[PDB]
Order: sequence, then structure tokens, then C-alpha cells
Amino acid sequence: RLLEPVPFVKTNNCIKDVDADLFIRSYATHLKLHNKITYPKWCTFVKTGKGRKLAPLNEDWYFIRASSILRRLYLHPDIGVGFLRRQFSSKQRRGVAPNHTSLASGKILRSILQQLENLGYVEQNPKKKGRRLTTKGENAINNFARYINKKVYN
Amino acid sequence: RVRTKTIKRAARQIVEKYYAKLTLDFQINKKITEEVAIIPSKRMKNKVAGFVTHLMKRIQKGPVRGI
Amino acid sequence: VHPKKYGQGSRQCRVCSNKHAIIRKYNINICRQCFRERADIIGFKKYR
Amino acid sequence: IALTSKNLRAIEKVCSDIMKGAKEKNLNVSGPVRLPVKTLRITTRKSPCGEGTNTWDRFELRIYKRLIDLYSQCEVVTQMTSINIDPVVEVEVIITDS
Amino acid sequence: YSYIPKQNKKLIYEYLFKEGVIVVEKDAKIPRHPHLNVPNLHIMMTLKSLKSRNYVEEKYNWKHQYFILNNEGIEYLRE
Amino acid sequence: PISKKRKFINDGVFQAELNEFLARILAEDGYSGVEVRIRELTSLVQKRFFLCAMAQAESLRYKLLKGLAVRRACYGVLRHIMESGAKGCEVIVSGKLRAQRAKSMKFRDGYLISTGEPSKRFVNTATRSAQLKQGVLGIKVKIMLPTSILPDNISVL
Amino acid sequence: KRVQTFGKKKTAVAVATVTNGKGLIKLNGKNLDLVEPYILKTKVYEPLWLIGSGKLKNLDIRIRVKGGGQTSQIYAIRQAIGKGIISYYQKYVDESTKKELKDVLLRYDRSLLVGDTRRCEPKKFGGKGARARYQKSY
Amino acid sequence: KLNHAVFIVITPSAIAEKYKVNLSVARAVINHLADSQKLYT
RNA sequence: GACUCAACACGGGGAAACUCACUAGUUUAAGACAUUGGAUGGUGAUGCAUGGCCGUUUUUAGUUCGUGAAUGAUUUGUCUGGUUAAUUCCGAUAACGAACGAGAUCUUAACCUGCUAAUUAGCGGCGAGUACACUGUACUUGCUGCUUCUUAGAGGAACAUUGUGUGUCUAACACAAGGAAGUUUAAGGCAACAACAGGUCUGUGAUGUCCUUAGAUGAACUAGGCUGCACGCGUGCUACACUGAUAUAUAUAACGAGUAAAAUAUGCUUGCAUACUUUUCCUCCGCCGAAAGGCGUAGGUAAUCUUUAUCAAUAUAUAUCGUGAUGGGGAUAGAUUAUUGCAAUUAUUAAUCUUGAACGAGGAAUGCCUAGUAAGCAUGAUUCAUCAGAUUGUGCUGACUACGUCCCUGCCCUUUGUACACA
Repeated sequence: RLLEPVPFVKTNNCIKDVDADLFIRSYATHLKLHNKITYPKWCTFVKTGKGRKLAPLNEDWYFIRASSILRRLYLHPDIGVGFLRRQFSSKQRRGVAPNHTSLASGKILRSILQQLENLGYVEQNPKKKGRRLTTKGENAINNFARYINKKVYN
Repeated sequence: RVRTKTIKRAARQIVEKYYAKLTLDFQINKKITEEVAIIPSKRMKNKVAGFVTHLMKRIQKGPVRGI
Repeated sequence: VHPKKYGQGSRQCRVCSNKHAIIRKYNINICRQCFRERADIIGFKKYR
Repeated sequence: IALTSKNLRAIEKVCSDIMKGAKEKNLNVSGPVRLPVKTLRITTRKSPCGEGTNTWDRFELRIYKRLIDLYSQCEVVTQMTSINIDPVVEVEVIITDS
Repeated sequence: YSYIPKQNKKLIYEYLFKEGVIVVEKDAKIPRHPHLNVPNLHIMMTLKSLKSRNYVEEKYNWKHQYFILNNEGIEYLRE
Repeated sequence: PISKKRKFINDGVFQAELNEFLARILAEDGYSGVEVRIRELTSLVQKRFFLCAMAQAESLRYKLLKGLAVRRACYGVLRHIMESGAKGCEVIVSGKLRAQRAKSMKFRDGYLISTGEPSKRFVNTATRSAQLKQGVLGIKVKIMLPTSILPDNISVL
Repeated sequence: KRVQTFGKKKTAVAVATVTNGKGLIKLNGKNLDLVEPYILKTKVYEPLWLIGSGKLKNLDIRIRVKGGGQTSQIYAIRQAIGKGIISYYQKYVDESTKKELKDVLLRYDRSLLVGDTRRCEPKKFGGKGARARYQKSY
Repeated sequence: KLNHAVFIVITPSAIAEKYKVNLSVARAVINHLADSQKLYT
């Protein structure tokens, strides 16, 4: 069902040629299996964003978000915290006042970025101030994406 | 849509002067009308062009009241 | 006096010297009442 | 060398001057840069009193700016522009090397 | 209080004498004038008095005066 | 070092001062250009910085402040305008008019286009308020310059 | 060699370029299958069955999208790729097949080659609605 | 007022109508039998 | 102040000081000129003294003149009829001929001129690759054939164009085709004549007249007031759910808007005086804090930095719920952390937690609407130190239905009757 006949030649040379939706879940599962990062304990008592006003209700949201930020890191190689907050921003019902868009909480994204830097998948540099992937992480994610592509292909 | 008296009388004034170069063809008649007239804007220029074409298509099938 | 560098007390309309209906777009700093008629000579030509 | 104005015919004549002067002086010049027009608008209400139907009108000021570059003496270029300029237009200068 | 020193009138009279055209600005709470290192409250209490004495004349505008120096006031203002 | 938008509005404000300066001071004569008598004008301006429809309106204003009969001399002003060469003119005066009832009379003649962008471009219109013992009088004068050519003008030789 | 065409449908805008290759048609950095709406995947497939995968096997068509809502860029890319294939047939591959290609395109739909002029009009006065003013009470 | 429980065509609506169950428990039974809306198998 | 349309989210009126016009008050001379004489000023009155501006008749087609013609007011022209956007034209015609109005005029959407061109934009080409293909690709670094693509100067294109029809075969209208454009292609602003005793002298040092000025009706400051409530009337926001409530993820716009004040030190004894940069906008980032908020810096007076190879939402794909006033729904009050502002109490605003009303789609009545429009969804800007539920632009999601009629309503024309004419 999730696979469709494609009438043009693909490339599959990196993550940009694979669907995001399955990539996030597959790499969250891989992260859970490998125990690459902590949960951590502190983050699971707070809602993801002010406008959400409710718990994520999945218990794997941290790992589901980490791979999404990795995807965004590759999609354009300059990542800050404002861009992440705006992307994961959500509508907020102010009660009797009209619905208004508000950003997500940035501390969880800051913690995710720090953990990714600790893992070494991402590096910081003065030039290209936004977060970008290292060459090691780039080729590793290329091979991982090709593995996922072949796994869902045959 | 209809037509206004100003451009109606504009279309009456010409033809009487140089109908010899004016023919049945709408395109060449339109090319003629800017050559002969002095209207400063394009819309009514080509409006009167179409109107002179409309008078030519009734020319030479009976009396035409004028010219 | 007790002047303040903020609010309607900080600045007023230049021509009518009133505290009401003063616009701050593009630092016009003038009241709409007289801006309506000074608009044309200022350059504010209405198109729509 | 950039220009800014409010009336397009002024910038048109000013530009028509500089291309012909450049061709006369046979010096390398960039082509006429046609910048996107930047428009300034404000909406206000008629009827200074509070009575009657609320009616509002808008204004529009599009500002014309164009760029150009020349390899020529900063003195001769400013002299020719001052000779063939009008106070309405405001012009700034920058030179190139290659 | 607001007592105005005599040197203040002397300096402002000499300034307007040597200039010939004075823009004094209708505002009175502004501490200083761009071309006058003097408090601007006194240059009104003097200028309105002088105008009411019918020696200098003001075309007036919004927040601007443009007082002009007449020919007949020079002899009286000299001393 | 200010933004170009603020520079444009500032120069617009300065010329807004300049045109009303012209209205205030240019009363002993018509319009003979602007400077970018003259001694005091330039001194005041620099110290503060660091056929003629407008003239005809001013003349009609000075008319009434001399205390002259309006009806006898408005026709003379009309003759002056068509001798200056206008296609037509319109003078409207509103106020007390020698009574306690507000009235208004329009003096129409010639083409006198009244609406449209071409009307805005060609018609030179001026307005002025003139004081009077029991109020003020509003005077509006519109004169169309002789016709580039108007769109409605069609002719072939 | 290289031909370039443009695309404007609704607010969105797109750029197409047809070059020799092996059938590499890419939208930005992704594939056309990764759009997400299969409903619009059908729309992009519509021109392809009207021309031929075999004839596309030797041509690479790069596509960029910048702006507009989902329907806007799907229609923009549809018409842009239509223009690209038409021009590159007119230039490089062959002209005898081009007349039949354009005949099929027009006899199927005129929206493929040229888009619509419909766009949002300036919001009017009176009220929240463009063609409606506020409710009034007598 | 709901009354269905879980104690005892595979589309959830048909299964719910057949077994007098809610949609969630019907989906659970569907998973149990096979082993939001998507294309029919 | 304003009281049917033509008042009641209006006075650009989102009021902690002023704003402030009021109140309890306190001061000041800031009364020019020739003790005293003596004015300016005034949000004090008079829009029924006015000017200007505007809102209505009124987005409609109407208004006027020269000459002619028919005790006088007056009539004709300015119309039986056909058409329409309209006294727009055709046509008959004691009228002929004019002027205004309509039209016309000009921007946006919209195609072309492979025109005219490139900064801060793009198409490329190759200089080195990061991994895969195989006889370029997603991502990185630098320069240079060029301008359809990003943009904009000018011009062209649409004129019932061409054919099948209706029509006095006249003015026009209908179908088909080309075409981006066939209702002027659609939206805009200018709005004639005349009138309202419509609103405004609280916008003006525009304004007469009447009134006040030392116990000010001038100005400044202190606490308040429009935010209080048995109630009625609008304008609006939130819902009354399963095409929906909750949680993640992908594809997303355009109009926008953006630079006389901080801190440091010295003397005197945190405060006063003195000198040094700019702190006095949006902000990116990296960090502290769930957040609110805070610290230090990139960038930009701006197609250059926010940000724009992209800033919102309606969606979207998958999970939980599976229509049970329920978990929907958020009226209600309590506890707080932070900023804005010298000052937030009448808890401004605000992150968090607790609290848990009506609401099963709404009587009589009433409003709005014909294609990117309804509606929904957002979002920019306005006043703003802080506060949109207000107003004014922008975009996304692109609908059901006529393609007409005068039945109501409201206007317009003709005839007609009037004892009405402030109609």
C-alpha cells in the first residue's frame, strides 16, 4: 500500500531520495535498539509545546523527534533553534480568544542538539553558523538510507 | 457593449477622406486607422478600427447612409 | 512637569498639536486630520 | 552608480544619458539593472468627524532604483551627472576594476 | 521667580542684530536652540514683548515663527 | 545615516514646508520659480534647515479683502482668464454673502472637465479661505490648461 | 543539450530544464513520488502517459518549486513539464513526433500547456469578506 | 449511551455492526483476526 | 458628540500618569502693550453664525445652455419604439446644435516582444570532493558565456476577431473556433446638478458672535472615569464534535515591518555634577529557565540580516478516542512565575497547575452572496512602553445552484387624481 509504481529513474544516493515518514520511525526504532541517546528522564514530565497543552502520549516522542531534526539538518545544512521551534510550532487555543500559532518549547530541542553534538553526528562552526552534519555522519546516513531503501525495495 | 457618439462620429469622419486605401480587411483597416487618425490611446484607436471594419462589412450591400 | 520619553506624551502632531489620531508609519508623526489634505503635496498619491 | 527617484521618466532620461555617454567614451559598462519596484503605502479614513459611513482611502509611492557600473574617472562621471541631472533624482557612485 | 538676567537680553539682542532673521520655535519646554546656547523660555518672554512694542513682525506658522527684523527697530534696539 | 524611505518622507515634509512658505510670502507677485527679498528668504530657509491658476485665485481673494463688489469683478476676472487663454474656468464662493444665509454660486463656462484622471492632470484647482467680519469665505477656482491632447479630441485632415 | 522552460500556475512558480540523460526527473532534491498526495501523483503522471516513458528514457528533466499552495505547485509543475517536453521535442529529439504529441496534449486537455489566469483579487472595503460587508441592524 | 464491550468483510464499521462492538475494540479484533482508515486488503 | 438605512468595535475612542474635555484638590504667572488702564489663551456655547472636509440621496443616470418653436408659471429639445452600463446609441421627430455627467482616462491578475537588461536574483560551465551508479545524482568551495525563468522600462495583444443565427437587416445581442484574455476580461479611484438647515467651531493660531482669565474655562502635578450593573439593543470571538477532540511528521504563500537615550569611572556623600561608545528596531545564534522570560555577540537605514531555496493555518499520513454534556466545550475562581511600564490594586500581558457553566445547532424576525467570489482557515499592518476578540491588506483550502424575474422591498420613467408644497 505504501509502495507505488514509479515511472521515472530514481537515484537513492542519500536520504533525500527516501520518504521521511518511514525514515523517522525506522531510525527511532534503530535508536531505541542501539541506545545511542538517553531518554532522558527529565523531559517526560513536560508538554512538547505551550500550545499543545497535553502530553505526547507515545513514550517514544524524543527519539521520534531526534530523527526528524536529523532529516531537517540534511534538508538544509544550517540549523538553529528558532527554525526548529518554528517548524515544530503548533496552533494554540486561547480559550475564548481565537486560535493562534505559537512555537514549541525550545529546551527539548536544545537538549536534542547537545546530545547529537555529543554523538558527533553534528558539528558547530563559525562559518555556516547553523548546525550541519559532519562527513562521517553524512556517509553513515547515506549508507543507512541505502539500507532502508533496499529493505523496503526488495 | 454598444457604442458611443464620440467614436461613432470619429468613424464617420474618416472613410470620407481616404476610403480608397481602406479595404474589407479588418487588419489592414486597423493598420490604416492609426496612420490617419490622432487618437492618443490604444483602446479607442482599435475600437474605432473595429467600428470602421463594421461599417465596411455593411458597405456595398445596399445604401449605407453616408460617405 | 513630569515628561516621559514614551507614549502620547512623548510626541504629538506637528501641525495640529493634538494628542489624538497620530500615525507613526514611516515616521510621518502627523495627525490624520491634516495629513488627509497634505498627502497630495507630500507625495501620497491615491491609486486605489 | 545607483539612482533613486519617485518619477519614472526622470530615471528614464537619466539612464538614457549614461548609456549614450558611456558609448561615447567607449568604456566597459554593465547593462541597465532593472531593480524590483518598492512601494510604500498607507491607509487612512475620510470624514474627520465620527458621523457617516466609514470610508477609507489608500496611497501608493513606488520608488524607482536602478544600478549601473563603469570604469571611468570619478571626477568626469560626477561632472557629467551633475551637468545632466535634476534635483529630484538622487544618485550615488561606486566604481569597478574588471 | 524666573528672573531673567540682563546679560541674557543683551546677548539675544546682539545675536538677532548680527543675524537679522530669527527662528525661535513655538515650543517653550525645549532646553536649547540649535544656534543659541541659551534657554528658550526667555527668548519668548522677550520676543513677544518686542513684537507687542511694534518693532519686529512675525508671519507665524505652525510651531515656527520666522520673525523678521524691521528697519525702524534697529536704532531703538541698539542701546 | 537614515533609511531611504525616511529620507523620502523627510524631503517631502521639507517641500511641504516650502510650498506653504510660498503661499504665505508670495503675495506681492505671482510665481517666478523657487530657489534651491531673496536675501532674507535664503537666510531664513538656511537657518531653519541647518494662466497661473494659483495667482488668479490669490487675485480673486485680494479682490474681496479690498472690500469690492464681488459680482462686478468676478466677470472681469473671467475675462482676464479667457484672455490668458484658458478653455474655461469655474469660481465658487461660499459663506455668509452679505446675509445670515449661507449660499454658493458657481461660474461655469467652456469645457470644465470635472472628473477622471485626465481631469486631475489638466485641471489646476486652488482653494483659499478669506476672513470676514462675521466668519470666513471659501473660494475655489479651477482652470484647465489648454490641451498633450485630450483623449476625447478626434480630428482627421 | 539543454533547454529550459518556465511554469506559472496559480500563485506557485516552477522552473524546468530538459537535458539528455537516462530518465532522471527530480523535483528539487526529492523524487516526484515523494510529494505525499497520490492524488497529485496521478496529476503528474497524466502528462507522462500522454507522451511516453520510452521517449522519456533518454531525457532528464530537473524541476524546482518555490512558493504557493499544494494545488498551485502541482499545476505549475504539470504545465512546466508540458512546456519543457514540447520545447525539447521542437529542438532536439524529433519534429515529426512533436505534432502528434501536441495534438494528443490538446485533444486531452488545454490546461496542460497553459494554466489559468485566476488569482486572488484585492480584498474590498465594507467588511471581512471580499465581496461582502458587515451585517447591519436597523 | 454506549453499551458494547469486547467479550464475545473486515471493514471496521461492518465488524462493529456485526458483533455489536465499538470501533476501537472492533479494530483490535480485526488485528487479532488478521494476525486512520486505509485501503481495503 | 452622534439615534432607521444615513449613530450603537463610530468620533481612527485596544482610556495605570497626561490622553482627561469631569471630579477631590494643589500650585504657577506663563497678565504681552502704555499701582492702574489694558489683551492673548480657552476641549466653554453656538455646525440653527460659518469655511473646508465627509456621509447620504448616489454607482444612478441624470443635469444644463445657445437659438428656434408653444398672457404666465412653464414646455420642447431631454422622445412612441429597439438595445445597453448609461439621455448608450439607432430611429421617429418643432426642434437644431452644444456642455457636464456616463463614457473615456490609469494600476493589479493576466500572454508576448527568446525585446531592453542585470545588483542584493537566476540559467549554466569547470576546480576539489562527501556515497552510490557506470562504458550523473543529494550535499559542500571559487570564478566567469548568458537573462525565459527573479525582476522590470517600453511596446504589442482584445476590436464581437472570424464564421453559424436573432434583430426594423439598423443600433445590438446569441453559438462555435482561435486566443491567457469574448460579461468593457474582472477589482479599483476620480462622482455631474441640486439638496440635507445631515456630522464636525473637541483638527487646526480656519472661524464671527456670546462667555472666562488669578479662586483660570491657560498650563503643570497628585488619586480616580469611561473597565461599576435589574436590564434591552447591535457589532464581533468560542463552541455545541467523529468530514471530529488529542499526539507526531512531511509540502507549503503574499502584502508587510524593521537602528535627544544606556552603561562605565571620578569627586562629594546607593544619590548629584562631570567625560567617554552607543543602549534607545527587527533580530540570527550559543547558552540559563518547560515556558514566560534572561545574558553576549553575526547581520541589516535594508531583493544583502530577521527571511523568504521560505515566517501561519486550513490540511496531510499514521496512532488514541469511537458520538456517551464524553475525554467534547471552556464561562468560573484560586495559586504563581516573568516581562511592559517610576507606577498593572480595577490580579495590564503572560508560561504552569487546579477549578468544569451554558451548548444536542437555535421562536418571531433579520443580515450576506454568483467564481479565486461564499465559507472556513489563518496571517501582515494600524494605534502600541504593554494589551486585538477592533479595523484595514495578503495568502491557502476553490463550493451546491441560477445565467432570470418584478412577487416583496427600494428606486427610476410615463400617464393620472389631488383640497399636499416644512410637500
